[PDB]
Amino acid sequence: TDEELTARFERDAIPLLDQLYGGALRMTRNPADAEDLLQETMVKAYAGFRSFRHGTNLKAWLYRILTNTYINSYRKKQRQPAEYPTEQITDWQLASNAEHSSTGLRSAEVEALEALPDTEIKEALQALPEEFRMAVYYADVEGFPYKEIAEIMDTPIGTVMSRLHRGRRQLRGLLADVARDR
Amino acid sequence: LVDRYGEYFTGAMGAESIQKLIENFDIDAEAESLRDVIRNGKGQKKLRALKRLKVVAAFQQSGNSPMGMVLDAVPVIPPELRPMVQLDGGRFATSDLNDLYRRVINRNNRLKRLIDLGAPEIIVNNEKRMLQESVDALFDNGRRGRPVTGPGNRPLKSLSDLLKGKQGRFRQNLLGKRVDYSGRSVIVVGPQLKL
Amino acid sequence: LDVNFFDELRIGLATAEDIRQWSYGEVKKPETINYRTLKPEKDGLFC
Amino acid sequence: AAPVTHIWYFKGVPSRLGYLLDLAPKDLEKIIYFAAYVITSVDEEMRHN
RNA sequence: CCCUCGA
DNA sequence: TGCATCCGTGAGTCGAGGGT
DNA sequence: TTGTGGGAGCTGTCACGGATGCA
Repeated sequence: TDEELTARFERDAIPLLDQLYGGALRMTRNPADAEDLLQETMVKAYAGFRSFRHGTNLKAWLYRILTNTYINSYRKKQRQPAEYPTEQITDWQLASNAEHSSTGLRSAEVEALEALPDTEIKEALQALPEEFRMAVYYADVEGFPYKEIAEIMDTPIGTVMSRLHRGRRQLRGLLADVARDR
Repeated sequence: LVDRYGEYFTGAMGAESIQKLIENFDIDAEAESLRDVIRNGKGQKKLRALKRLKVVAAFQQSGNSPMGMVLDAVPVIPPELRPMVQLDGGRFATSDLNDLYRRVINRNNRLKRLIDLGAPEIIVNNEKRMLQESVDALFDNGRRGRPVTGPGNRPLKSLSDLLKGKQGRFRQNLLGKRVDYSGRSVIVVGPQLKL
Repeated sequence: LDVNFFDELRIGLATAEDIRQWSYGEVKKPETINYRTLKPEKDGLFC
Repeated sequence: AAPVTHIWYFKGVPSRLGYLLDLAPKDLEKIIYFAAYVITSVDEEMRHN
C-alpha cells in the first residue's frame, strides 16, 4: 500500500502547506529560509508518514516536525563558523585579518628584496669550500634526506654527514650577523 | 489530458520543458518564416518580427546553439575572489557570493534527496522551483521577485552587481585603481616658488 | 609572461560541456571551513 | 539535478527566450516557475490513426 | 557597503 | 491589435575613521 | 515527532524609453 500511502499524503498533508509556511515564516523571518525549512519538514515528514496515526490532527503533527527541524537548524548553526555576509570586504578588514595570519599582506618591496641577494648570507656561503657549501645547501636549504644528498653528490652517507656538520660549524663561525637576527 | 490520450504527446513544467522545446527548435525554419514576415508584411507585425529576427539570425551564425540558455551545470568562481576573513571577536565575514552558492548547493542536494526518496510531485516541483530561484539570485539577484537578503534586509550582491555600477569591476577596478608611489597632503600657498 | 598583444576578445554562451571543461571538481557540500581547525572542509566551497 | 534557465536570457528585458520560442514572457514565467505545463512534443501520426 | 565628517 | 502601463535604466570626485 | 499555529518592514525620488500585456 506504498503508493496508497503517498496518495493519502497528497490528499491530507499538502493542503496544510500554506499554514505550515506561515509558521515557518513566523519563526525564520526570511522567506528563503522559510522555504528551505518547510521543504526540510516535508522531507522529514514524507520519510516517516507511516509512523503517523491516520485520523488524528496532522496539522499539529506536521507543526511539531517543523519546530523540531527549526531547533535542529539552530543547534547546527551554533556549531558552524559564525558568518556575516558583506557586500564588500573592507581594506581595514583585510589588514586586521593579516595581523594574525601566517603570512602578511606582503608588499612589492618585500618580494623584491626576497628575490635579491642576502649579501651577508651569500658571502658567508661563498666563503665555504664547494663540497661543504653544496652539502649544507642540499641538506638544510632544500631539505633533502641524507641518502638523497648522498645520491646527488655520489659520496657515502657518512662523508655527506661529515661535510654537513663541518660546513655548519664553519658557517656558524662565519656568521656574526646571527646576533643581528637571532 | 494525461490520464487519457497520454501516449500521444509529452508535456512538462519548467526549464526541462524549455530545454526540450529548444531541442526540437528548427532555427532555419523560424528564421525563414520571420524573413518572410518582414519582407512581405507591414505594420507592427513587421516590427515585432524584426525584433524576433535579431535573436534568431544571431543564433544562426557559427554554431552557438540556444541550448546554452538552459544550464545543467553552474560554474563556481575561484575562492580567492570570494574571500572569508576572520574578524576580531571570533566571527567571520564572507562575501555574499558564498551565501548564494551555499543556497544553490543546499537546494540542489535537498532535490537530490527528494528525487531519491520518490517524494510527491508537488514537493519535488517546489524544490525545483526553489533551485531555479536560487540560481537566479546567484546570477542576478532581485531581477525576479524578492532579492535574497542578508542581515538588516540587505540584498546580497550577486555576480551581476559585481560588474555594474560605479562600484563594479569596470568602473571601480579597471578604468581607475589605487596606485603605488603616491601620497596625499594638505596644500599651503608657498608664494616663493616658481611656476 | 603575456606579451599583452592580444588581437581580439570574444564572448559567447558557455555550454555545460565548457563549464565542465573549466572545472577542477564538483562542490558537493555547503560547509566552508571547520569551526575548530579553521581548515577548508573537503568537497566544500573552499576545498 | 534539474536543468535551470539563465535569468539573463529569461527575465532580461526583452526576454531572449521569449523572442526565441515566440512565447510571451508571462507564459515563460508560468512555465519556468511551475505554474503551468507546456506541450513539448506530440505524436501527430498516432493521433491521426 | 553603511555612518559622521573634509574640499 | 493600438497604445497604456509597468518595468528597468541612470542619477559627480577624492579624502579621514568608526561600524554590521 | 499530535488539542493551537501567517514577517518585519514598507513610499517621503525623478526623468525617460521601450517591451509587455490587455481590452
